[PDB]
Amino acid sequence: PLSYPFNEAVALDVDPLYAKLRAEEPVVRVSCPFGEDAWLVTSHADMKTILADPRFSRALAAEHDESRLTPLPIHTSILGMDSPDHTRLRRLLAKVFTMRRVELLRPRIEQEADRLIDALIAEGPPGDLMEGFAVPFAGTVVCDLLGVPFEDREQFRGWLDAFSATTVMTEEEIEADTERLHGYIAQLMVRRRAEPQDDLISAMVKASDEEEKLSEKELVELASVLLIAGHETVSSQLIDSLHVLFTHPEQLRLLKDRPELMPGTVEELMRFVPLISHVTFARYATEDVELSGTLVRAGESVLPAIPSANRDESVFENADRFDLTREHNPHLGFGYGIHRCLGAPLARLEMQVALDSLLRRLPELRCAVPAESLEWKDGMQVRSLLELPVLW
Ligand code: HEM
Ligand SMILES: CN[C@H](C(=O)N[C@H](CO)Cc1c[nH]c2ccccc12)C(C)C
Repeated sequence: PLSYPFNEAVALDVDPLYAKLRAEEPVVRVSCPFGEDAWLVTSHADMKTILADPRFSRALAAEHDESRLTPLPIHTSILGMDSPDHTRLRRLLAKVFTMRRVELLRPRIEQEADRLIDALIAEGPPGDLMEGFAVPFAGTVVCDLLGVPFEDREQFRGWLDAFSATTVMTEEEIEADTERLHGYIAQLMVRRRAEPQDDLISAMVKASDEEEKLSEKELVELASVLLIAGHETVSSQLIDSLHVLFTHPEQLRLLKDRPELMPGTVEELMRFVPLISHVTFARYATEDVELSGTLVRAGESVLPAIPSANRDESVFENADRFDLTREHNPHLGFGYGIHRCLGAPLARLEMQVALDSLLRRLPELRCAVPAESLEWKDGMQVRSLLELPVLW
C-alpha cells in the first residue's frame, strides 16, 4: 500500500494526486503513520457514505489500532461514539447548545470584532490578523460560550496541540498535555457545578446531574473538544479564509461591492479552503461495502479526505476555483450525517461577523508580504498560518 500522507501539506496547496485518484482510482489502500492500514476515500459520494452510512462506525476504532495520522488515538468524545452513546451526548448538547443561545451571542461577537479592530488600529500597521484577530476572536467567543475563562488562555493554549499534532509531539508529551487539559476542565466543572454561570459547561453539568445522563469523564472530554473546535478550528478556518480572499482579490472586490454575497461566501470558503490537512478521523466497516469499484471488507478502515470531496468536479463545477457566487455547494466542510458539526451555526456566525467587520472597518486591508513569505503551522491535522501581516 502507498504510504500516506503522500506529501506533507504545503500552504493551502492541494496535492495533485487527489484529482488523479478521483479520476482513475477513487479508493486506494494506504499505510498510515500510526495504526492499521486503511482505504483512503477521495470522492464526494463515497465521503457521504462513509460519514453517514450506519455500516461505518467510529466506536469500532477503539477495538482496533485505529488508522490515524496522530501518535495516539484522539479522545474525540462524541465524535468517537456510535448510537446509543452518541445519541445521548448529541441530545444533551442539542438541548443546551441551541440556535437561540448562539443567535443571542451575536451582539457580543460583533462587539469583540470591533474591539479587536480598535486595538489593531491603535497599535498601527502592520498588524497580525492571526494573533491580533483570528486567534483572540475565536478564543474569546468560545470561552464566553463555554465558560472557560479567556484569562486562562496562557495556561491552556499550550495543551491544545496535543489533540492535533501528527509529526511534532511524542506519545509522552501528548499524554501529559491531554491529561493537563482534562484535569483543568475537571476543576472548572467543580466550580461551575457549585456556581452556575450563563455558559455551556454550567448547563451541561446541570442537565447531566439532574438526569444522571453523563459521567464526569464524558463531560470533561466533551467540554474539551468543544474548546478545541471553537479555539483552534474556527481560528484556523478564519485565517485560511483571509489568505484565500487576499490571494483572490477579484473575489474580494466582488464581496465588498455586493455584501449580500457574504452567506454564500462563507460556504464557498468552507468548501474551498482545504482546512483538514489530510483526512478526518477513520471509520471502520461493519460489513463489506463496495465504494467506487473497491471492495472494503468488514473490519477494515476508511480515511475520509473531506477536502478532496470538496474538490470533486462531479459535484462542483470548476471545483478547483474559488467562486464566492457559487450557489450549488453541498460541501462537507462541516461533515455529514450522524457526526455533522454541531457548531456550524456558531462557526458561520463567527465567519460572517469577522469578515464583515474587517471589510467595513478596514476597507483597504491587504496582505503586507508576498504569499511566498508566509509561515504555516506544520504537523497538525488542520492547516493554519502562524502570522498574517497586513496593511490598511
Ligand atoms: C470553522 C469552524 C469548524 C469547522 C470547519 C468544523 C468542522 C467539523 C467537521 C468536518 C466535523 C465532522 C468530523 C468527522 O465527521 O470526522 C465536525 C464535528 C463536530 N464539531 Fe465542528 N467545526 C467547526 C467549528 C466547531 C465549533 C465552533 C464547535 C463547538 C463549539 C464544533 C463542534 C463540533 C462537534 C461537537 C462535532 C462532533 C459532533 C458529533 O460527533 O455528533 N465545531 N466539525
Ligand atoms: C481531523 N479532524 C478535524 C479536526 O480539526 N480535529 C481536531 C484535531 O485532531 C480535534 C477536533 C476538532 N474539532 C473537534 C470536534 C470534536 C472532536 C474533536 C475535534 C475535524 C474535527 C475538523
